[PDB]
Amino acid sequence: AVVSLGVFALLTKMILQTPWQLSSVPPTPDSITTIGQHFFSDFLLPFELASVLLLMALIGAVVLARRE
Amino acid sequence: RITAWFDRTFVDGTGNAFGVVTLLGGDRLKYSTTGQSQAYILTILMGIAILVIA
Amino acid sequence: MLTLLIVLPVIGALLMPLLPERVLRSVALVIAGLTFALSLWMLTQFDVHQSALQFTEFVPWLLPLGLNYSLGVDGLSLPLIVLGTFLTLGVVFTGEKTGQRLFYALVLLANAGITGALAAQNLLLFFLFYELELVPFYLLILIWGGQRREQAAVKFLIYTAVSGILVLAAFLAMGWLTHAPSFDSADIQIAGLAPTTQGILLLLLILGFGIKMPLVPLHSWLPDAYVEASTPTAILLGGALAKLGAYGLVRFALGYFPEAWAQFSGLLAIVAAVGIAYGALAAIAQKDIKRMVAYSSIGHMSYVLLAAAAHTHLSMVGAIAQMISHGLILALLFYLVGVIETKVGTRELNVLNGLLNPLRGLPTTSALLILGGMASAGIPGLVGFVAEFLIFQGSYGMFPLPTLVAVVGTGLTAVYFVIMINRTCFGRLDNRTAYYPRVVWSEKMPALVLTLLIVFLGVQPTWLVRWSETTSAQIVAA
Amino acid sequence: GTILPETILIVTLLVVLLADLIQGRQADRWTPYFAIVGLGGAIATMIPLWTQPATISFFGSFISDHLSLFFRGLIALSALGTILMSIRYVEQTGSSLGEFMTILLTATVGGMFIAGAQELVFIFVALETLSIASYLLTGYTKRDSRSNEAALKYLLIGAASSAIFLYGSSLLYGLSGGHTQLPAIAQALSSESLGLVVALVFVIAGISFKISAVPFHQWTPDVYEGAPTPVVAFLSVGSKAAGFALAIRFLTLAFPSVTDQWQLIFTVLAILSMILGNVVALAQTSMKRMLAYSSIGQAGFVMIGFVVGTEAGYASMLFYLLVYLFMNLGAFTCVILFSLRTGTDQISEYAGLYQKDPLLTLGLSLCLLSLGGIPPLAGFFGKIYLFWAGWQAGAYGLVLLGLLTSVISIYYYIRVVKMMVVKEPQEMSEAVRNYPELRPLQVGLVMTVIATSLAGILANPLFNLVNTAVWDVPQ
Amino acid sequence: LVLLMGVLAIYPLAGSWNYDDLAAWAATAQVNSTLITLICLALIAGPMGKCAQFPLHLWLD
Ligand SMILES: CCCCCCCCCCCCCCCC(=O)OC[C@H](CO[C@@H]1O[C@H](CS(=O)(=O)O)[C@@H](O)[C@H](O)[C@H]1O)OC(=O)CCCCCCCCCCCCCCC
Ligand SMILES: CCCCCCCCCCCCCCCC(=O)OC[C@H](CO[C@@H]1O[C@H](CS(=O)(=O)O)[C@@H](O)[C@H](O)[C@H]1O)OC(=O)CCCCCCCCCCCCCCC
Ligand SMILES: CCCCCCCCCCCCCCCCCC(=O)O[C@@H](COC(=O)CCCCCCCCCCCCCCC)COP(=O)(O)OC[C@H](O)CO
Repeated sequence: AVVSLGVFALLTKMILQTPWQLSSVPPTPDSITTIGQHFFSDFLLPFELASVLLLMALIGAVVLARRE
Repeated sequence: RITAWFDRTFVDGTGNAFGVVTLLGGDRLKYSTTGQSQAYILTILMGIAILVIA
Repeated sequence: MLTLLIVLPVIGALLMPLLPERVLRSVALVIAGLTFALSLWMLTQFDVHQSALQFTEFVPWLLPLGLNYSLGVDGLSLPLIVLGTFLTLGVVFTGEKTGQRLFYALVLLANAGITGALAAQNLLLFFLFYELELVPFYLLILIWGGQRREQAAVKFLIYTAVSGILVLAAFLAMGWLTHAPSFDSADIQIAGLAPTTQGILLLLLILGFGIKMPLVPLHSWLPDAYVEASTPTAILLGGALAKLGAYGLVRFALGYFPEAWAQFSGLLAIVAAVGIAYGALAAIAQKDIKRMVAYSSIGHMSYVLLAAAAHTHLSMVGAIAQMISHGLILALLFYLVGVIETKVGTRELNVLNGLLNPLRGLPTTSALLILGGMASAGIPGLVGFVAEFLIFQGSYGMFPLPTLVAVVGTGLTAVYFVIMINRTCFGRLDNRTAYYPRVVWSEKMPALVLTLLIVFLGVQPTWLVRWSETTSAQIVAA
Repeated sequence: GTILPETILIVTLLVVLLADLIQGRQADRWTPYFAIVGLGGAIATMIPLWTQPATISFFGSFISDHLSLFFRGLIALSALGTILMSIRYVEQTGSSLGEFMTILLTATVGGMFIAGAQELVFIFVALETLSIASYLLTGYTKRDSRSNEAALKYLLIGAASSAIFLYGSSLLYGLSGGHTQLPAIAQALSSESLGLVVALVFVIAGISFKISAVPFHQWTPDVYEGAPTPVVAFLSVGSKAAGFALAIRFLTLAFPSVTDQWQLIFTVLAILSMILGNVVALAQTSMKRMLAYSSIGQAGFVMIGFVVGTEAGYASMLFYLLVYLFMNLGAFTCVILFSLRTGTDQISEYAGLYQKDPLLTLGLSLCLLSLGGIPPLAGFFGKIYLFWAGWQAGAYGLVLLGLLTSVISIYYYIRVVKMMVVKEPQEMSEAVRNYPELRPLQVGLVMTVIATSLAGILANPLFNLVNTAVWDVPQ
Repeated sequence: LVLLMGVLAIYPLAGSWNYDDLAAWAATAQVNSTLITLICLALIAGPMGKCAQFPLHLWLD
């Protein structure tokens, strides 16, 4: 309880103190086509490695929860 | 009979105490690994909010 | 040339595995004798009046660490190497009759480390060979030994490990406070800096080498590790490591801080006098023989500190002679006490008795014991008197009271050695506990050779001194 | 774009599939090879792009400089050494070997990717790829309750550590406008604020979990006892390699070195690691737990390489991290070889091994002494370079603590050699009194033991390598 | 052994020990009174014990 309250107070002070850069320009409405552009231009390594992540997770979970 | 006794008690002992202490400091500090994962997460959370203070 | 002295024991150690037993013992003898003979040949070609390094070898090894493989032998260093190789030959000759494959390996590795550490003109390389000496002696104390091996061995280990620390802590420091690369000695390593720091470095070197030498309050591993060690282990350990420590102290702490040594001399003389008196008075009270001999080792090593506390050209020839004399005498005494403990089966001073009568009671190891005990004390005709008198004559022009205290310490040494000889050689044999086994001919050869060398170097002492006469001049007169 | 730096990873990736499909068809397979061959090909693929090209970036999302190649080869070699040990170990257990090597190779791929990654998203993805496979490997032997409790404990600690690291990453993305890149964040925020300090500490909380810096250490003593021993061998060499690689690539390049409060934080963690991991290791009864606390201590040693970063502390850190591979793979191979034969037990059961099996003793004592820092051996020069790189910078106290802890470590490292050699036929343990009398295990043991004894004096060839790797760290 | 202390402190004063250099030295000597008092007391105590004199006389009995 005390560590949670202290960490929350610390984070709240950090959030209320730092001067974020608001950059007042309206966002984009077509937010899915942009995510589609970032999967294969910028975030290609993570998009490709998430497949192997899912495969290894499936393998290991079937092995751990198997019945024998 | 004094000197030998001194050597057998004060000098030798003074050289052994260190060792003995270093044994105790290990025998009664293993209990910091309490075996409770929630305690480990408490120590990880005490790491933060303290280095953040220092 | 020195590379041979360092590599041949290493080769024998690496060759002790994968070798058949008969060949195991024969080849150990061969390697030890070869290294020894090479040492003697080097000693003959050591042509003197040089005042510089000889047999030097320089190879660049580990540039990002300094650590150039840079050997080189001087007048202070070569007699110690010959001593180490002689003791190694003897220890291999009277090796253990159990697990005798990991013995010759470790003994040869220990000799390699000693010979390297002596003939190394590189600080970090010296420390390499020092901490190389650290562990195999732990293994020797641990496998072969007495009831209380483990404790004893552990003690030695740590008091040597800590030693390394201090030495290393005082090399790195004094290797960087002078912004010098290439830690190798007799080189860019030039102190030339402000006081209050030379003091700290000198104290670090004193406490790192005085703990192995050993000095007065840092000695508390010596009685435990000499008594719980078999006789070859005791001989090798005593000679080799004690001389390594003393050599380190003399060489480094006198060739690097001659301004701080001249200021700490006043305290080191009193510390050495207290050490001699302390060793003697603590030996007088002991009722086990090996303990008396260990405190003998402490007392005889404090003479080197008293000698070095005075910068006299004479008091350093005397220091080297005392190192050699203590090596020979401690080897003889440990060998004789090991023989006695083996044949009699007990080592106390209240059940040993009458070991000097002809037929039933061990008389040529007792005669040698009386001759080694009187050599240890100050008795002319033997080596100990020559060494101690050189030290005394060199140390009286300086502080005269610590020299007088050292003379009193020699008297007390005579006291407790007479105690041991009376309760060991004189008296009558107990006629239920007698029937000691016989002593075979090639089992009292090492004692009978050490005795001949001791009685020779005491009546014709030039052959003890003619090697370190100009080197000591180069050491102190600089 | 410039997918050449990936022909080292994709090779291993292909193996992950091929050593998997073969387990789908065959189920009694020889996949231990063509997995050693896969890692060998992945390592041999680094020679063409170690010196021939300059430093290249995938899309800003990955970099293939010499430091990246160093850490990638390090993790691949750790996996190669672990595959050898785990053949007769998990086969002796009633479990499969292909479904284990796929997980091990995926953990390897994650560790190799996290080395050269320089973007928030990809860093997170590589770290989590490592962590999930680590959990799965820890809980592999699902018959033993210790393995299951260790996997649960490790998962609950690692997932919380990853949540903290992710909070730090989100803060770091928000402070510097956008810029998920690492080098584009240093250019954006170049001033200490409260947000930057909080992000720094929250990243440290997830780094120190990987590199086992106390107080983020309390899982290794409970995971090393639980996990299968070859998993522990890969976990003490490869996981620390990935953690230190990520720490160098993150702290130096992302957190603007103007905010070098992490040097203070890591001084604290290194002092605490040296003090704890060596004092508590001194009172242990099992070999795996002793090696866990030893590993904490050695991480504390390494953490005085990049806490005084001076292009010689980085080289000292990398050299010790390279030697640590040979030391620990060889110290775990002998532990596996002993627990396989009859023992399956703790330190007290080692008493009297010199009579029955001398090769295992000569192989384990060498590695324990190397870990202790005994002259000529791989560990002595590693520690001497660590300590001189610490004096040459100004950290007297850190090095003077490292030396005392090195003595404390010599004590409990030689306490095992005690049992292995001292005993006479009456003091053999009950596990040696009936000691009986697997080729890859021996051919890995011999190799790591001959490497830990020769990479100390033949150290000059692998000092130029470390130096050309260190040339890439910013300062 | 106290004779050794005496013979040890007669060298800086006489530069030799030959019973003739000592004779010449003692002929023309003007050094401190207590110093020669002490060194000659040591030179006495040597033969004092060697010749079985009080108090070092029980050894003869
Ligand atoms: C203080 C001065 C020291 C100088 C003395 C020099 C040491 C003696 C030299 C020996 C020469 C080598 C051969 C010795 C072995 C041998 O032949 O047979 C061994 C047998 C001994 O008995 C044997 O003893 C053997 C056990 S042991 O050898 O005695 O250890 C065993 O074989 C069996 O018991 C038994 O027959 O004969 C002896 O050696 C005893 C005679 C030799 C010892 C003499 C000592 C008596 C004098 C001591 C004081 C001298 C005073 C004069 C001025 C100093
Ligand atoms: C100033 C520096 C230079 C000066 C020299 C240094 C001072 C030396 C003085 C000698 C001191 C005696 C040593 C102590 C012995 C001991 O520990 O126990 C006492 C021993 C018994 O020890 C026992 O000896 C036993 C063996 S044995 O059978 O006795 O031999 C043994 O079993 C037992 O354990 C052991 O306790 O018995 C003795 O006292 C014998 C000693 C006889 C010495 C004669 C005196 C010599 C000095 C002349 C004095 C002149 C002045 C007198 C007053 C006017
Ligand atoms: C200032 C007083 C001077 C008087 C003389 C004292 C000078 C002594 C110098 C200290 C040398 C260190 C001695 C370490 C003692 C080791 C002996 C020992 O017994 O080892 C024990 C354990 O050893 C250790 O734990 C290793 C840790 C020792 C570390 C000691 C370092 C001391 C160095 C002091 C430096 C302080 C820093 C000051 C800097 C400003 C085991 O004890 P035991 O009874 O169990 O033995 C049997 C064995 O256990 C069975 O196998």
